[PDB]
Amino acid sequence: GSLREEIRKLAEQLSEKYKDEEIRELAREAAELAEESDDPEVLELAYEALKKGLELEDEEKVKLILLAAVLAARVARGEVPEEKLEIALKALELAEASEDERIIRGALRAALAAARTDDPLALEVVLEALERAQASEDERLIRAILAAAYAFALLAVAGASAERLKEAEAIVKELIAAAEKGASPQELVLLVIEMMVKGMGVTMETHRSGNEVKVVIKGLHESQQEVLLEAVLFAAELMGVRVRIRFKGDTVTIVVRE
Amino acid sequence: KKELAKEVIETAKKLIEKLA
Repeated sequence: GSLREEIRKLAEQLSEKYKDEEIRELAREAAELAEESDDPEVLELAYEALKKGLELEDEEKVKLILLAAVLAARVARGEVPEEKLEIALKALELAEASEDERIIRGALRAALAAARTDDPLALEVVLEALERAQASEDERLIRAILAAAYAFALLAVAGASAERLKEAEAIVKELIAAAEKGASPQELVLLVIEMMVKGMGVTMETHRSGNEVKVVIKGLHESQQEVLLEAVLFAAELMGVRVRIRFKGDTVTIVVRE
Repeated sequence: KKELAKEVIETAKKLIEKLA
């Protein structure tokens, strides 16, 4: 009632305060999901998150707050597969338990992207990845797992076929196994690049001039580059690797720094 | 499902308070 009025007011106020398009999108989505649900508990959650976004001035914390509220509202609105609820719960538990902001943002972003897809194949891969992260006490390994899960989930929401997600699942499992055995962060970032290249149905060449590997990626539509960049840049930040990304016409070059 | 949804909402509220 009064919460419904305030939710719509706050979402508009948040859109005036912050110029970043993602906050504006998440604020609008929170209002929409809060209305689509008839749960008071979802309404108090959306209200609390939007209000904190207005009280705070740090865009980064506000982004994370809205990501949590939209995730929870998306899986609590109506009746969703049990796997979506379990994905959201385990991501929210990983975020609440960690002090590293990279784990909070990796968990929320991987879980919200999975919550947007309807493929049961994609949900079980993301859930199995979050189960492994929860079993570990190694925050370094958790960041590797979340980087893989977010890359995979982005392929799913970018429309990758079930067949390409089955191949991407194999790389998710390969990356986690390699990280558990002590593979370098550079090796793990290369695996994310390979995942995105195969998942988007394009091609790559790998060149190792000296100490630093260079991947040349061909065949991406320009508006598909953003998906690969988000997956690779995010994975590189999560695993502590610098990458240099250069663009030509249809060609993307990524240097993995060592 | 109802029990999981309540736990998701409860954990999300705790996280938002922590982030704030």
